[PDB]
Amino acid sequence: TEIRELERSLRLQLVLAIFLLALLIVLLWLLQQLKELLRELERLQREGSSDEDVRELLREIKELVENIVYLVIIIMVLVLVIIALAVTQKYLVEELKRQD
Amino acid sequence: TEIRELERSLRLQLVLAIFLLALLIVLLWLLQQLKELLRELERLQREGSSDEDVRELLREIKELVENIVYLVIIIMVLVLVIIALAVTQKYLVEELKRQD
Repeated sequence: TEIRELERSLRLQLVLAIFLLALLIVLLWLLQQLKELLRELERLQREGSSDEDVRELLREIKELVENIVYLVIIIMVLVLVIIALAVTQKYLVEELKRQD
Repeated sequence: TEIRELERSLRLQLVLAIFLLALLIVLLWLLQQLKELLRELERLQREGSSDEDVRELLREIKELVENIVYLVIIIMVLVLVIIALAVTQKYLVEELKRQD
């Protein structure tokens, strides 16, 4: 009856899996922000703008990619939390099926 | 005893969660490929290379971001599969706890 524990564990994974999905939607938003800036970067090069104009925009793009990478690493860590909960549940079910 | 089903469902989530983690590692590899190309893009602008040189590289960067986005969408769909398995398991445990 104690293996209550599976429900609680499942309550966590479902909320945390939803948190991943939200983080992935943020990640798409950030990737869509690259599409915008890279199309502007093209336009500056098409226009023949200055090295300062292009460099400024390119510095902004580099920052954005670093933010994207940090978000991705956070997502990977959260996935490892979700994997750890999956393993927990598998073991709980294994010990549960060991009963007559 | 049939709720066998939880173990099988958990077998799927654990393998699929590991597939997410692998996909996220690929996603990092692709984001690291942006860091390389954007640093080269800076160098071309620093050198004062031609519009063709920069445009070529920038076209490659745009393709890469589209590949990154498609991978992310695939990951989101796989997460929704994992969420659907989590919900399945929660319902199985709910019907299981409804016994005396």
